[PDB]
Amino acid sequence: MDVFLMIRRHKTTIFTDAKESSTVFELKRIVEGILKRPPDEQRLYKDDQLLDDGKTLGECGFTSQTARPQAPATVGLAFRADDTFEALCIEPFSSPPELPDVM
Amino acid sequence: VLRSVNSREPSQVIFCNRSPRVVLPVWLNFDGEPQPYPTLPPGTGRRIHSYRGHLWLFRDAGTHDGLLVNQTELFVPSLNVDGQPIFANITLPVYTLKERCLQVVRSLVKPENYRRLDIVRSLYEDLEDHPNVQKDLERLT
Amino acid sequence: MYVKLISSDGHEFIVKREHALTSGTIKAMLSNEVNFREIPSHVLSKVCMYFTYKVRYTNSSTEIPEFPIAPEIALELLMAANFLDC
Ligand SMILES: CC(C)(C)CC(=O)N1C[C@H](O)C[C@H]1C(=O)NCc1ccc(-c2cncs2)cc1
Repeated sequence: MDVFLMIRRHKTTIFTDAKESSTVFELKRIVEGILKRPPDEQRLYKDDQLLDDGKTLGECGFTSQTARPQAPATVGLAFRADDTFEALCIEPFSSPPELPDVM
Repeated sequence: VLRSVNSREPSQVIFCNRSPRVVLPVWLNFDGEPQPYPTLPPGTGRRIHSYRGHLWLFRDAGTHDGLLVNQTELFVPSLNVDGQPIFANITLPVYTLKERCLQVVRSLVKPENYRRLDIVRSLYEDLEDHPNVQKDLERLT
Repeated sequence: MYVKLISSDGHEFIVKREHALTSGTIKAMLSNEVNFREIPSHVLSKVCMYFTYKVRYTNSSTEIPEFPIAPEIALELLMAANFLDC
């Protein structure tokens, strides 16, 4: 079963999919292919929680009926610059304006 | 051109609304005029008597947004094999993002106020060009 | 194989090339990053979500769910979808 994701760090957002049975580490390989940083220099998060490499996306709560194509789940991403990992930071999207008087 | 064939051969059909919309079934009668029938709420179904060669299409009762039936525009009841009805499976199409946007805008703004929206003229025209059954009958023809 | 769509406010959205080629406008802007000076991120993220949605449910027997659009973003999204022809 496919799960649909936004892997997010700072102002970077990756839209991809993975299998419910796939591992956190395997997700990091996907990130490696895209952002050119190896898994050891990556941390993945669900909200505030640090994810473990060996756990499946299913165990970590990304299921096919919550991580949907039209409304995918967010996975936090943080990089290690050299010695220590940065703190998890996700820039929010811009805000929509006031609804026009007619709406 | 698009009319039901007056076959007089009964065909039982299950209208199954697997959409989130209130569905209006439309029978194209023998002179090509669209005849509306009672509506189906979301997720409901009805066993109905129709006829072989009859033409049906299905819309959103409120907005007339187009729907699919067994993956296509038109449903034509076929021969019943071994006392089993024909399944007519009514679903949402994959609307373009543009048309979907237009549906939501139409649903929030009264037609009298489209001109007050701050958008290029051509979108104002696209909003006023509502989904219409006669239009699609000409398109299908 | 991926492409980068950048919103007016700097957000960088990374999607599969074939998902982005949905849009004829983007196909043209590529023939591999694209900067959208009129599309804020709260709209472009929705555009990307639609790509995923279209690719998943185009020619599919599994029942199709409604693609959701908040009233707050509908106008802006309409403008973008019109420009992108998707
Ligand atoms: C020329 C007539 C309309 C008498 C021929 C006819 O009997 N028709 C035309 C179509 O084939 C359907 C059929 C008919 O009207 N059947 C009765 C019927 C009643 C209600 C309904 C529906 C009930 N709920 C949604 S549709 C469907 C069929």
